[PDB]
Amino acid sequence: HTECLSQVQRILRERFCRQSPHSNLFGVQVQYKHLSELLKRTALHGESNSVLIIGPRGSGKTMLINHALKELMEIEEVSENVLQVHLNGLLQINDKIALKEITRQLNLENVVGDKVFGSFAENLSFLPVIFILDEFDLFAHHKNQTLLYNLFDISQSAQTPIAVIGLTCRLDILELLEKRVKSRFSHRQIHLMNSFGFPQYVKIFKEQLSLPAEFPDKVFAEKWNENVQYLSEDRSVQEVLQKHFNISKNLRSLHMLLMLALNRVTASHPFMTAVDLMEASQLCSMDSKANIVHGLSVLEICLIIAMKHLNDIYEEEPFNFQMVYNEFQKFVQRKAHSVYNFEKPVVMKAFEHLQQLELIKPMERTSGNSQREYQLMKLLLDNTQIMNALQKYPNCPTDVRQWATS
Amino acid sequence: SVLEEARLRLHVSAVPESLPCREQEFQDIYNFVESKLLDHTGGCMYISGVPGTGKTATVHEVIRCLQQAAQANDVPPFQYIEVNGMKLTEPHQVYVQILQKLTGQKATANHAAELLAKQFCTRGSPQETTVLLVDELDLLWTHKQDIMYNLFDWPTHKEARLVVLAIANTMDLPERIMMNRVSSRLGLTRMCFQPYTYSQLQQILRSRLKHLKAFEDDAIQLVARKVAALSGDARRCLDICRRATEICEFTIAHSMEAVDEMFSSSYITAIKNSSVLEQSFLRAILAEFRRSGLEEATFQQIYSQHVALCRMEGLPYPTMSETMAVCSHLGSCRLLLVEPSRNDLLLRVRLNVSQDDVLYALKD
Ligand SMILES: Nc1ncnc2c1ncn2[C@@H]1O[C@H](COP(=O)(O)OP(=O)(O)OP(O)(O)=S)[C@@H](O)[C@H]1O
Ligand SMILES: Nc1ncnc2c1ncn2[C@@H]1O[C@H](COP(=O)(O)OP(=O)(O)OP(O)(O)=S)[C@@H](O)[C@H]1O
Ligand SMILES: [Mg+2]
Ligand SMILES: [Mg+2]
Repeated sequence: HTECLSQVQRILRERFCRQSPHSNLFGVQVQYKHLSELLKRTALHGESNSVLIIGPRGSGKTMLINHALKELMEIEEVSENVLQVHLNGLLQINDKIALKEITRQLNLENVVGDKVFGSFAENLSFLPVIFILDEFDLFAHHKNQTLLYNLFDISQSAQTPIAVIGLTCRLDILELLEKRVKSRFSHRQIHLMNSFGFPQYVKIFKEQLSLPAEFPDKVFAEKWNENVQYLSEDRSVQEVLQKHFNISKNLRSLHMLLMLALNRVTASHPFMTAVDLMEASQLCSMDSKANIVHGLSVLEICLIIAMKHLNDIYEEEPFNFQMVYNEFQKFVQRKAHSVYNFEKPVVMKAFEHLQQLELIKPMERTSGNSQREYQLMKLLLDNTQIMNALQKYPNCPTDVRQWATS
Repeated sequence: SVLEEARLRLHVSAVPESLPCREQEFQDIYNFVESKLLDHTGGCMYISGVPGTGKTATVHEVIRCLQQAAQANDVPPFQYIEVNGMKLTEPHQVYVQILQKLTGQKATANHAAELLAKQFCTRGSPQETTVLLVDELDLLWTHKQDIMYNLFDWPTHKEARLVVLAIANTMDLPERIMMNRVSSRLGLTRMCFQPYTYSQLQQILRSRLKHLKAFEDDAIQLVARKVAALSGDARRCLDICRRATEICEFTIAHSMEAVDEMFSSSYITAIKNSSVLEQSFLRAILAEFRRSGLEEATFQQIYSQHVALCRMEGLPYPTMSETMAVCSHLGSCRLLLVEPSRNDLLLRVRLNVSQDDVLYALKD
């Protein structure tokens, strides 16, 4: 009953949100085998190597390293001799901070010293330790790439064994390095691509939403497996998966969609439904611009229609407030006695509000020399978007609609 | 195992004792430094060469030979100091490094420079001849050029007893980077190390694998020839040999796989493994470029071309947000060029790879 739902909710939330390690690996057998073999070579012997892993963000770059480390550290007492250092390009943005983090992680601050002294020969002269470098591309943007060059030098030296691992999303990481470090860099690269077909993606989805064998209740787990297997071949679920697979093959988006689907699981509906997946996909695939347009007012709609008319008459040219005001006046003057008797300040405030929502952006920004009036403004919307949004507008009057059609 | 022995011999850090492939340059340096050590007079030499020519190894071997000669009481005793330019956090800190290497005193950059100046300009106690090695000279540059001027002017003093060897990669440095008076100071003492010929590379490889029959001559000849035709560098040659050994653990095929895996670009296969929508986006970009002829295009026209292509292909109508997300993903892996942080519909797009490569990848 309720306890089983709470437990399965906790387990799946841990699986998706925190991305807890799992024994299941997809299409990465050769890459993981190579990486584990080289890690074992670097650990059981004094040899040093340098490897870079390239892949799109959200493709489980960290998972391969974590699984390999969990597999190989606990082999023998080598982990006692093995030391690991983790560096992220976001937290450590300066070489001083990187050096401080390296010293603190090694518990050598007592040996090296506590003060802010810039000397690093305490470690350099003394220098198996493994290095993990998250966002390796950021380190290449430092002033002189001193840390990377020193790491490559000590890797190429015959003093101590050092393993260097870097993570990069850019495919041009080879040209972001200087000639010296590129020459001293051992050209070991591993590429993480989603090289699998749609049926394999369906298998991945079926396995991911499958309860583990360690769940207490076994008959409920078997019924859940039957439900997910039955939901696997449903053509609506397949259509949603096909759409999301056409959009992107990254597993992070699939995890997000599965998490959002599981949110609508209550006591009255212990097992999911294809309509739940349809609702989740619909919620995940809405455009923000149309939503913003829907929440506007009548005056803003009229101003936007005038803006579209300006863009149509003057092909791809900027504009200001005065022309828009003049042609809005033209529109309200052609009509005999429509209730739109508004003064200048309210229209000016409406234009300011529209500019605040960042639907209109200035060109070659300057202030003081040019007022808000007589300022070159441009629209950031498409005509078809305006037509579609106006079609779904709840209470659009006939007059403004016909003006828009004109 | 034989493969394990070959891997051990072929490692980069396994420096050989002495290879006559550079024996002529060794002999020239051996005459120069010996002359500077016998006369109790300083000197300076500038050596320029592409990386992988063994400049650092040759200098260290010459220093080893000089130290051995001193140990055999044939040369007056000397003090050796080595500094690396790129291993220093600040340029002015090199003054502290040399001082701490010679006396162990800690002082500020300016005070260390002043103390070194006092030691090298005043007639002090008779000290051993100082052998100073500076690595990566070009990285010591300063807008005032005071450090370089001092480094290449101090041995000119008779009392200095300082011999300085400057290792760099650019031979133009003393002309377009160094001013006239110091350019004439390093003038006519420029050693250029030419890259190894394929015969030299084969000789080096044979010396690495003496008394070991692990590789066929054909693989060795082809690897040396590729190295000659590409860079003439021993480091990548050793990497290729190690990778060939690794693949053989799993002939000329191993060397070919190593060379075309560690040198060739992965853009083609990355495009091949791209999604269908990304392929349609690339085709729309190519069609728009052919229609216009320009190498820059706004996001709106590309979106219109993509919509037209999707309508032709029967694909469902794509939203603007979906196309923007695909473009952002493509720009993340440096296949395109875009600044989508603030501009959305007015984004300039430039191809990061040649058009013919895209055509050859997309035809299949
Ligand atoms: N081969 C794989 N085997 C198992 N899970 C995978 C695999 N590839 C991707 N994933 C999953 O994809 C999800 C998203 O990957 P992330 O771990 O967020 O990306 P990452 O490895 O952290 O890389 P970055 O650049 O640091 S965000 C995780 O839940 C992984 O478990
Ligand atoms: N005489 C030699 N014969 C054959 N191989 C050599 C010889 N001297 C050096 N090597 C190899 O070539 C490599 C390059 O030597 P280095 O002196 O470090 O390069 P370099 O010429 O100083 O250029 P950089 O950019 O400073 S590393 C060495 O690590 C050895 O493996
Ligand atoms: Mg990560
Ligand atoms: Mg060198």
